[PDB]
Amino acid sequence: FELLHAPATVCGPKKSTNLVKNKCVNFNFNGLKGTGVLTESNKKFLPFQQFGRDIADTTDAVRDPQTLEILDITPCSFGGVSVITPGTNTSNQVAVL
Amino acid sequence: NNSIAIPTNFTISVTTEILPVSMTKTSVDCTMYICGDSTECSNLLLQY
Ligand SMILES: *[C@@H]1O[C@H](CO)[C@@H](O[C@@H]2O[C@H](CO)[C@@H](O)[C@H](O)[C@H]2NC(C)=O)[C@H](O)[C@H]1NC(C)=O
Ligand SMILES: *[C@@H]1O[C@H](CO)[C@@H](O)[C@H](O)[C@H]1NC(C)=O
Repeated sequence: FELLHAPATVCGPKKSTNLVKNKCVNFNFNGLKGTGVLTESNKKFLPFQQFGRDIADTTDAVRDPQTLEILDITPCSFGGVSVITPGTNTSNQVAVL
Repeated sequence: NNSIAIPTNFTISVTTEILPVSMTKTSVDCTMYICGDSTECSNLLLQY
């Protein structure tokens, strides 16, 4: 069998859930597992094309196996956290950036 | 032995010198770069 993702005729016995968009979810599209926000995508996929990759060879667009709908995958929001403190001697109050 | 060149006029010349003073401040997220969303990869990276 050929494991590189493509229109997959053969799949295991997995019960599909409903497709939920615009929320940070774990997702499993035909064995492709990830975490992100799925949103409607304007990318136009050729029939043999089942997913899209970015410059890091990371899947950034996917095609829904049921509805054949193109979905952009965006990483769930993340960032750094900085703590502004006057100093424990001065006070225990802090601010969070 | 006895010849000197003396300026009889002048030019007010304005030139430019261009100096970089700062570069872009960049931050890198350890886990998100090495293990983007794989929790197992994050757990493995914890040992390093
Ligand atoms: C010193 O140089 C300046 C130019 O840098 C001379 O002024 C020029 O004189 C000519 C002829 O009189 C004019 O056609 C130009 O328009 C002048 N230029 C400016 C900017 O004024 C000046 O005459 C020179 N002085 C001496 C004593 O040679
Ligand atoms: C003057 O200059 C000439 C040639 O540049 C040189 O031969 C001579 O020695 C100089 N004068 C003196 C006193 O040295």
